Amino acid sequence: SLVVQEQGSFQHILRLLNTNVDGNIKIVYALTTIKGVGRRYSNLVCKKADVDLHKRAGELTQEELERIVQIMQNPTHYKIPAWFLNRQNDITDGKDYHTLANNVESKLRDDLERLKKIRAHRGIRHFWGLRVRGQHTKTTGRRRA
Amino acid sequence: IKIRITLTSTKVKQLENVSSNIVKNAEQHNLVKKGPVRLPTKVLKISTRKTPNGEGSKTWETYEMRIHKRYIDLEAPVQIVKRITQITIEPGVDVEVVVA
Amino acid sequence: AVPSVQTFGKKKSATAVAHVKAGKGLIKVNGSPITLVEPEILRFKVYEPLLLVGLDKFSNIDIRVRVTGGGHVSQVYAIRQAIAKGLVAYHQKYVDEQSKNELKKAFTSYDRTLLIADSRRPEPKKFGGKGARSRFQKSYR
Amino acid sequence: VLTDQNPIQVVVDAITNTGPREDTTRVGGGGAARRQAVDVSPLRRVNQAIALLTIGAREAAFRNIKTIAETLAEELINAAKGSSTSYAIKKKDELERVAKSNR
Amino acid sequence: KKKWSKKSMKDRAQHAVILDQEKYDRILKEVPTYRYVSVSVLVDRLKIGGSLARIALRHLEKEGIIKPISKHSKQAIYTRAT
Amino acid sequence: GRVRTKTVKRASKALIERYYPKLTLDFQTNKRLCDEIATIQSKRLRNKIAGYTTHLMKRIQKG
Amino acid sequence: PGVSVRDVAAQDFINAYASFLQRQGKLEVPGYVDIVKTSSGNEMPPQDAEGWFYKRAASVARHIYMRKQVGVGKLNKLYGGAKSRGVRPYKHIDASGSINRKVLQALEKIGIVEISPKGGRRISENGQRDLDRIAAQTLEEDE
Amino acid sequence: LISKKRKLVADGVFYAELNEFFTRELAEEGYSGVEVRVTPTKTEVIIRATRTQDVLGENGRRINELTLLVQKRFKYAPGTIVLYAERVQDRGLSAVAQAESMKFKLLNGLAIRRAAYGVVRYVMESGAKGCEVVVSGKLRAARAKAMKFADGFLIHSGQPVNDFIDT
Amino acid sequence: ENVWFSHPRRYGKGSRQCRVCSSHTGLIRKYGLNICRQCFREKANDIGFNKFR
RNA sequence: UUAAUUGCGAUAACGAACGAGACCUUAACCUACUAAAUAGUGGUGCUAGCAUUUGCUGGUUAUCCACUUCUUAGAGGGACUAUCGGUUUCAAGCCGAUGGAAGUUUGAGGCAAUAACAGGUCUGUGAUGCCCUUAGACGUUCUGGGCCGCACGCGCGCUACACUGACGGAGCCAGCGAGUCUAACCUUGGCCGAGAGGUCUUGGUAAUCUUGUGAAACUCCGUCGUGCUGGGGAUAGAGCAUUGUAAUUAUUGCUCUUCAACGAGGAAUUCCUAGUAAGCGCAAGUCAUCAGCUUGCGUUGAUUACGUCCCUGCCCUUUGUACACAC
Repeated sequence: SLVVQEQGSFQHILRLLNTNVDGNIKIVYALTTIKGVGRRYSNLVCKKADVDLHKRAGELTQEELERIVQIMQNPTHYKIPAWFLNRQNDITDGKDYHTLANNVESKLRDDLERLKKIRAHRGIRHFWGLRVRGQHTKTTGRRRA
Repeated sequence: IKIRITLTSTKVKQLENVSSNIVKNAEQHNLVKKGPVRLPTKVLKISTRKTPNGEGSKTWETYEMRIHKRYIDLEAPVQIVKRITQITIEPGVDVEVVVA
Repeated sequence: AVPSVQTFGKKKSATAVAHVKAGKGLIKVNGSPITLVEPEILRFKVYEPLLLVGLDKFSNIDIRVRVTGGGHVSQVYAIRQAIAKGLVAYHQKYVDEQSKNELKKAFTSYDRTLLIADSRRPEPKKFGGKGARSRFQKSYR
Repeated sequence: VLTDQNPIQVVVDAITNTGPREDTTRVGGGGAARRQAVDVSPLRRVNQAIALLTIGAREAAFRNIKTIAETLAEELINAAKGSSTSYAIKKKDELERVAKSNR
Repeated sequence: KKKWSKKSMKDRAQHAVILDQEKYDRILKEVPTYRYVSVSVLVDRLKIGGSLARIALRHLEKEGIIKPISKHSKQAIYTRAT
Repeated sequence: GRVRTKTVKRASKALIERYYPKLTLDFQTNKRLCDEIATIQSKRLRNKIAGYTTHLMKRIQKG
Repeated sequence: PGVSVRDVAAQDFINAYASFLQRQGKLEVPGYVDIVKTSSGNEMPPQDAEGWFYKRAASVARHIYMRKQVGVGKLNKLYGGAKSRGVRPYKHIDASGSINRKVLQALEKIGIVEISPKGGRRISENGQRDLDRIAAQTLEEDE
Repeated sequence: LISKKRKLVADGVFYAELNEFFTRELAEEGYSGVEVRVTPTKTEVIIRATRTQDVLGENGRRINELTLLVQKRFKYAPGTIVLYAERVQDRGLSAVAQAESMKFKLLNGLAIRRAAYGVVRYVMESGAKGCEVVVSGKLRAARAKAMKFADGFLIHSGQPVNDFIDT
Repeated sequence: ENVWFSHPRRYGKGSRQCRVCSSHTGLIRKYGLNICRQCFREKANDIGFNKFR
């Protein structure tokens, strides 16, 4: 039944991994707004950082923030099972990353351009803006604009 | 020895009469037995569209082949068991014998 | 030979076989007391026969119900029918026929379905629709 | 918990206060279909009342922090007392107004 | 094309997820004289979040001014004790 | 509805015509005697015949 | 005449037994907990991270008591649920085979369950004694 | 070692196979139906026919050919299946035989109406309660017509058609 | 020729066919009769399948 | 009057036949017969726990006996509107009430006149007449593609727009049905794995094993909090596995990530009268792999009617017609 004083320490808005994150909400579901991390990853990162999940995002310490972002940046160093990551065995180097807000867009654009340059069918479909996973384009996907 | 005759027919009348004559024959032969255990009827159902083509209202029909299975356990010498098998045969009713 | 009777309670698919004996006044279903069927509402629904007839009528009766089939609501209704009909059968076997008559008269006055199994059997589905009567959809243009 | 009188009594009072007594039926007229005021039905009074209370509770519980149970309780309290701020009583008086108008 | 609406302002409530002392004293002194108390009642009478209302209900029941009636989840009913 | 058809009506009429003294105003005994006094290809049909025969006996017994 | 988890309610007893098991903490938790979702059908892991394994253990022990013998496939089927397959209709999906199997192994090591003939795991005598003791404790404390 | 369901279905398909084989080979021999009895190490197939001697053949040559054909086609041990030709009772009261006779007459070139009326009269005088013959197709025309020749009375609905009617 | 039928026919419509008319469509595997539906609707009575409902 | 050329009757008609009905399956009832180590019941032989007062809760086929209440099936019985009240050329019937398992011909089907349609099908058939091709063939087969392509319009649908909820944990429930032979199906259990899946054999050709198909919706506690939000999960990236000779214009599953419209829907229009609609899932079909589809099955189980001919049609009679390829 603790009561926190709405000081500058309890900030409703914070900057994290080069993007804005709201307070006033659960810590894990505020981490989820980081592009490239979902509910599973946010929950696991909070649990490994030992910050209480039920705590709100507004009330955290600087060490809590920095430790969280360190865990996001370097998952495998903190006993991540290495199948939680969204870049498994990369085409570039072969090890496992989990991306952040900017690098998810960076790597998506990089692999789209890779497919487009090697002229694969998937890349050519991506270039045309058509469906790539073999759907039926006859009837659906009309709102392409 | 506890032999067992299982009857696996489809025609319930012929199956019933063969079972009745077999049990009465064992009754007259003074054989220890249990009654004819009647397992639940097994229906083999096929649902098929009536039309050979695809035209018309989507009507179906279900053909059901009913299999009636009975079994009676007897204890008798092999000569009388063979005589039992070789008497009271009704076509369409198929009979097999096992032990235990 | 201990006095004992065997009855059942039925529903759409729920069968509750009840063994009723002269005991110390207890009710149990699948080894669990009648207070732990745990819908917290159908629990009072199965309390209904005992409460309606009075607990004095279960002074020296032990009831064991074994329940199979049908969802939770059907199972509870089968249980209540089974225990009511078991008490009625016990009173018909050993207790005064007048007492049995007033017992079942009170039962039927409160609810017909404590002694009489329901007759609402499911209607088979027919082709051309997802259910017994519902058809698919008629489209012209 | 509110209005500590009998819950069954306040429920039935809401039902009888909400039963719409004057209604309307469609009549051909000729050329343009019009509407005819018709009185009479206690079974329909009861049915329409129950449906009106339940529908208003559903609407006030839809997309709201208020739970369906409490919104139904509030609607029943409002109808039983008579307030014209409940959905069911509001629709009742609207129906009677239009029936009196087309009368 | 069109969004099937008018694109106007909504109610746009500002329920508070965290309270301060100016809320703590207010809730503690005002939760009496309440004929009916619920999580929704707390939310719409205090402009606070549902989790905060549930925490307030649990803490208030722990201390004891309101008595409970039903313990069922998804619907909590409380009445003041006079 | 319950409108019995020509087969049952005519057979009951014939049964009444040629068996008035032996059969009575009670459905149960009427049916239990009809089963043995006239062969019916159906138990339900025989029950229908017996019911209408009982109705006809009741009609005859007054006027 | 006698106490039993049969005569004790379900949720409260499983919670009490889970609390007891967690308070002791001799169950050899595998260590890959706080990762899995307990199924391929669940979309999230359990909400109480530091526990939920004692809750699964209590549920499994009581389930084994109530039945005679169950196995890993039975537990997968039991703890499975409807999975939201996107725009496809829901469907039953099993639970985590590894989680159920390892809770069985832990209960085996502590002796609550034992490998029974004809496959599966049955209740053991010490498991019977223990669970009946928790039922007796529950009814002596609450009443 | 097969399941009971598959055993019964295989027996049915077997019966359909021999029925089709006999109805296609023994057509001119008045073949009308068969029945199969099961005896340990002996399956006896009874061929009901009107030209029993012709289906038997000369000195049993044709019955031996039929038995050997069935044996080797259904992969039985030689001598397991025995074929017995039986003269069908009441040739008139057999719709299959009568349809075969009508088909034979039409193949000869007898008039459609005359052949149908002869079939109807024979069936009725053979003790039938009713006969109906439908001839459908191009009958000295270019547009198909369907003529019906009936006597007595038949039925269409219920179980009485499902047994008493031979089609 | 070793290529005239080299392609496998171990599953699907290439292997499965009707046992009275060699049709790859409308087959009925249920209970192993391998009869297409069109011919089964003709031969069901003498096979043993009859209509009751 | 009936659901009915169903009957009562009237009567230039009498006597019949088909269709309806009857009939045949399926679902309801049987503490009545036959019963049953492939189904369930009771003191115990033996052994478990609180508990030994004199109980409660479990396990064991060759360790005993007796029973079919429940399960199964065979033979039947039962209901024919039974009995009363009201009404009717005081008939056929109908309407109420009491019993009864069942009282809208008990519910649902199967079967189903005459006469037709130039409706569908020659791409089911070695079922076929005529026409066409028939050897670089329109035969057949092999390798690749296509049937899935996408500006757009339409139909059957699946998922939703939410806290009568989503998520997590806990409980316990069905019924229909299928399953391996000159070839490998349904697969328990132990072990590995987060998961999808992978390894060993006894299990089952089957009321004996999958399989009490421990299904799901659903109930008990929690987290979320009216924010396109922990609603929705489309569209995409990376990886693992499985089936297949082969998956790339992703088979499918799984893990992480991406987190779009959609804030209940205009004109219009579909289905439906009780275990029915609707919700929910399961099993079988085609199935090497693929269900968002069908055929059934069971679970939870509303509203509203007990009418009418207003719209759309149908049956009968009368009537008018310049219609008969028939408005």
